[PDB]
Amino acid sequence: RRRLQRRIAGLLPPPARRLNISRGSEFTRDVRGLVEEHAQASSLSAAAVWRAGLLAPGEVAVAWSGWRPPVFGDFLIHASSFNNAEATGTPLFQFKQSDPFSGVDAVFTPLSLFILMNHGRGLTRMANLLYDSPATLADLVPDFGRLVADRRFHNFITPVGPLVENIKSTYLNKITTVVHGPVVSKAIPRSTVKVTVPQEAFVDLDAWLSQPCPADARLYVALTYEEAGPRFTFFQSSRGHCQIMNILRIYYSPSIMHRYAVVQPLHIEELTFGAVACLGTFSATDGWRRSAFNYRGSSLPVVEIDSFYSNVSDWEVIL
Amino acid sequence: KIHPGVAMTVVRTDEILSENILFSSRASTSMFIGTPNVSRREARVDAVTF
Amino acid sequence: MDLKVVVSLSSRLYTDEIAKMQQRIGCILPLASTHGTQNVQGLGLGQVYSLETVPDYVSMYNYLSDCTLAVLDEVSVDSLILTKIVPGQTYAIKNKYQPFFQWHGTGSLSVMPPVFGREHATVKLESNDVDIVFPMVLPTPIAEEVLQKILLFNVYSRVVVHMHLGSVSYLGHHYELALPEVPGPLGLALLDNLSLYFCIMVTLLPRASMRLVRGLIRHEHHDLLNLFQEMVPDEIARIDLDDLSVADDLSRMRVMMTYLQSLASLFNLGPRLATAAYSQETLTATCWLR
Repeated sequence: RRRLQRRIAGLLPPPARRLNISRGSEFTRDVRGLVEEHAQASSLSAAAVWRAGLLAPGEVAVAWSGWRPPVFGDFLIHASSFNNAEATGTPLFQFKQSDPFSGVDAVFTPLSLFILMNHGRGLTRMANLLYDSPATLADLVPDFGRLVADRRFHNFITPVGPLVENIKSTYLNKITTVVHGPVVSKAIPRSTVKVTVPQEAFVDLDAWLSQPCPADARLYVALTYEEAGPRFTFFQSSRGHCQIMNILRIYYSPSIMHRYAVVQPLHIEELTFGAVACLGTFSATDGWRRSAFNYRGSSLPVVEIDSFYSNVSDWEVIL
Repeated sequence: KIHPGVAMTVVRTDEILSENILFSSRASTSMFIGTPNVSRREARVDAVTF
Repeated sequence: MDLKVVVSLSSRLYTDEIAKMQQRIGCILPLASTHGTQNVQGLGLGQVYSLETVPDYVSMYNYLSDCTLAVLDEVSVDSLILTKIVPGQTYAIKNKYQPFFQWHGTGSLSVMPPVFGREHATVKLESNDVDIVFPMVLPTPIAEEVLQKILLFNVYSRVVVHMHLGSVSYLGHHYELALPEVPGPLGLALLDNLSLYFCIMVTLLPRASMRLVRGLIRHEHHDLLNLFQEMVPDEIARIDLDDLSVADDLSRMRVMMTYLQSLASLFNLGPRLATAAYSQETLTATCWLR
């Protein structure tokens, strides 16, 4: 029962939520013990490993705090199907292939997802500048025309969250993506990563309406079905999912009667006007700082959401 | 431009940006200064906000 | 992580208002911002629910999903403190709500605009000349019953049966609730989206299940069948005249179950609380935000 006191002394003290500072100039060891977060990468020695505290079970502790470690999705793709000149923080989309055993998956940037919609019928200049041939992408989806035709394209593409690591292999590329959790880059100088969505595909929804300001403003990706081929739009909102399907129906109110007026839904499966999915949360204050993405030839505008917490969801249909 | 059968008294308000002077006597108010305690609000995924 | 929001009142507070607020300790309150300190305006549901005769419940829902949520723990004179509810943390939420809904073991709580009256869940603060009202927190099935009773009174308003609709019934007690007359454009927009959903339901609904229930009413009597009063509806007669085909039925059900998930999410307005281990002797529940 005296070893119980030693075990509870090892178990009790949480990190300090409050600390009475006197001056900021002194920088006491107590406030340093408050503000310090244990790292995730260190050199390969016993001293550096024991100092960073990687070997602690569950969470890092030198020899729980509201932080969750991220999980990484490991994807193998063909080197032709992806452009190695992509930015780091760009959200991708794994397409569920129809073979029983594949080994190689199929992911799509929204730049690459644009040229599946374009052919058969600015942003498109950069998209056709990056990927030269759509036919090397339009066979990854084997039957794209049927799948768009019976409106079952939303349930075959699931989002995967932004990219973090892209090794530059020659035939079969392996990329790493954060499917859930705090998006942070795995680089030895730990640098931040900004989720980049191209500007013409990212229309804001707070300023589209034009007082209670919340913290977590979610980012919604939205597949819709158009007569000009499907479209992949991105919506930032500071509201709930219950709010987001109502306001997205109101936002798509001209487009539904457009698709109805040009084409009568002669069968029963053409009623679905696509679906939406929450890609995760970020801070509503310093969200979506505009920036640019330069290729060798041109440059398109692209939004840069910073400090994204990726959290995918299932597809909620729009009608 | 003829006169109607009635008149009006136009009231309006005019805002004036002044430069005030505040006087206050010695020892008018006793105050207790607390302690500047520091906290952690949010562990956002790249920046923590104290 | 430190979640402590102190709300400084800009004036004092009398002892009766203090004793009235002190009974409502542990009840959920919404906030304007998520910052450290706040003023008293923006607190509570009172800024959208003014001291008027006309309510609007769906606008209070749109407020509640927009704003954050907090629990009232310490109230003093000139300042009262609140504890925020951020997703990821686990909280102890006491059942200090006057219309006593008994809570389920590990069920799901659900916040709510005040359906049992303005004067019932409020505190009158003449000292800061504002009003703090308290959002109702009730379990999710009774919340769905209240929401559908409100929508059913919204649709039956051009017809009239009132007290059979205008009063919720729970095993603890049956309660009356305040019935408005018009929700303006927002409740009608919610009914518009639900009308889209219902009309597309009666487009794509299968016919073999009607052929089941038409013979089944003629075969069996059940508590799922007593409300037809042993009279098959005429639409079952004038739809079941066609034949039965399994391929078009599987084509119909692949849009039926696709739309019913979104119809389920058309009732998730207002944030939802996922609870666990509610003790009926201390009236508190270890609960966290869903």
